[PDB]
Amino acid sequence: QLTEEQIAEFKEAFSLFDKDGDGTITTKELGTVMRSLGQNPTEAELQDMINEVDADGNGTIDFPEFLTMMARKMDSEEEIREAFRVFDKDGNGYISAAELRHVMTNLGEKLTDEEVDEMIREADIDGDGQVNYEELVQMMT
Amino acid sequence: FNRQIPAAASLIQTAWRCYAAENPDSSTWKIYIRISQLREHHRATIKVIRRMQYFVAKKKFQQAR
Ligand SMILES: [Ca+2]
Ligand SMILES: [Ca+2]
Repeated sequence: QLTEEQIAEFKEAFSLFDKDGDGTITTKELGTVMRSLGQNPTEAELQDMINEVDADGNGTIDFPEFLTMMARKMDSEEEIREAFRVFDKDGNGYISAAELRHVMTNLGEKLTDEEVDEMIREADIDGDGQVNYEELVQMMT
Repeated sequence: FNRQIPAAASLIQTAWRCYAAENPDSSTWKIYIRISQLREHHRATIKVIRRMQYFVAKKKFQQAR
């Protein structure tokens, strides 16, 4: 299924990034949007974001490349699963809510406590603080 | 000391933040402090930005391995 209401929404979404109207998203325009939202990204971050979507390597993002990027779904579930394993010390398939919150809020992108709560509230099964992270891999996919 | 530990974290957070954003009422929306009120044009660009960040965090994880 290749939706059509979605193409419209994506058209509108592309426009917010392509201030020009020249049919192209450049890193400058992408940092313009991010900075307006309160983010201070580095051009290494901006270029990495363009590189992931710029499928023809010409250094910018045109609308069909945008479409591809939005049109993707998530198997990326084994990479996420492997990501969790890096923190499953016991190899049990579990991470303690205390350890989850600790690595989530202090490494990488640094989630907020409420954000982490939503994770814990979503995948506890047993209400004893043992986060079944296969349930998360499953919820996000 | 394990370049995978930071990358694995960023893959989970960005994947989660990408998933959580489909809920308009998730607490993951509360982080944009410097916005006086989230309009729906903010949400469109945030969804796009968060999908890009996940792709970057996806690739960075595979590279550390
Ligand atoms: Ca442009
Ligand atoms: Ca291009």
